[PDB]
Amino acid sequence: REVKLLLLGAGESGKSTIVKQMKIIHEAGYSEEECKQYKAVVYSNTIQSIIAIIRAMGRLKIDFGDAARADDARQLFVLAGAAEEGFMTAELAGVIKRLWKDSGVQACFNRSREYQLNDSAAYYLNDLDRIAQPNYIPTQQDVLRTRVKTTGIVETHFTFKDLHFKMFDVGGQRSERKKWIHCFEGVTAIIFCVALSDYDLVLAEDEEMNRMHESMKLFDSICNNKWFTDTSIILFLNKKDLFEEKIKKSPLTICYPEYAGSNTYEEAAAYIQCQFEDLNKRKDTKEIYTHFTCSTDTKNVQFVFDAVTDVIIKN
Ligand SMILES: Nc1nc2c(ncn2[C@@H]2O[C@H](COP(=O)(O)OP(=O)(O)OP(O)(O)=S)[C@@H](O)[C@H]2O)c(=O)[nH]1
Ligand SMILES: [Mg+2]
Repeated sequence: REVKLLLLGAGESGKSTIVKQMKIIHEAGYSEEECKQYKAVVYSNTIQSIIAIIRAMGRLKIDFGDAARADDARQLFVLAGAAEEGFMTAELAGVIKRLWKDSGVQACFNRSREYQLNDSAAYYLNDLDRIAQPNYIPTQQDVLRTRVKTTGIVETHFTFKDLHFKMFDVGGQRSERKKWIHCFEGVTAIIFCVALSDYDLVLAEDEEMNRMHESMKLFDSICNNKWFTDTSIILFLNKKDLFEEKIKKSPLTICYPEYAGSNTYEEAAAYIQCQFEDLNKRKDTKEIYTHFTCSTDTKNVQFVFDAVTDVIIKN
């Protein structure tokens, strides 16, 4: 049969990454020609990230560790143009490498909640040696890690357990929220994504607004929307990996001042689950099927999607 899945959630919550996983898990994964297409995206994400860290150092008044980096930073901008076209010269690679290793660069990297930085920055920057290689071809994980804002409506098709899925993805930034209603017809289930690690961040499109509060407002409106009464609500509390590392050092009280639990994964995670599940105004009549995920982890997504499928089949 025909199963219509709609991916919803604020910006950078992991929706497009789940879409990519369906291809890796239910199809062949990305072909060589397809991976080479993402080469420019990986290079562009890497360059953007190091530049965002360097922009930040000036704004925050953080000095380089070794004075010599000033020359590397200057050379960065000179050579950056190539990376956008899909080229990574040894010279530019070396420049980014030394900058990334610098103590002040790292100090600023560790204050990223104070500015805007891609989640994949470290992933690409720590793997710079591999991605800068001659004839580099993006791996499945590199593809999964890429970031490109979704404007418009993306539709994907795949067969799974005898069902023909038609998955829809739309942009979550505020400018894109208006396009959501175009997707509202015949939805079998909604997979609402939430970036767990967004609790200490603020909106790219607004400094005054905490990203998790924004996500709760969206969920509240989607979960309780009459149009969606007979649609299954599946909640993916995503980026559980980043959340696991982040909860150790950044207080959850930044997001929920009344949080009284410890700075540990299990306690904090269940607290957030309840915060969202409690927005359901009809607990007795409507169920929310919550799952903790790491969208970039194929094994995790596979087992979770498999469980999600059976729930769609049964209920
Ligand atoms: N480490 C980590 N990063 C993740 C996870 N799921 C998604 N990402 C990353 O976060 C970035 C944003 O995810 P993406 O899938 O683009 O979000 P989106 O909801 O589609 O964002 P938009 O199109 O509305 S602006 C990407 O670099 C992607 O790799 C996860 O669980 N762990
Ligand atoms: Mg997207």
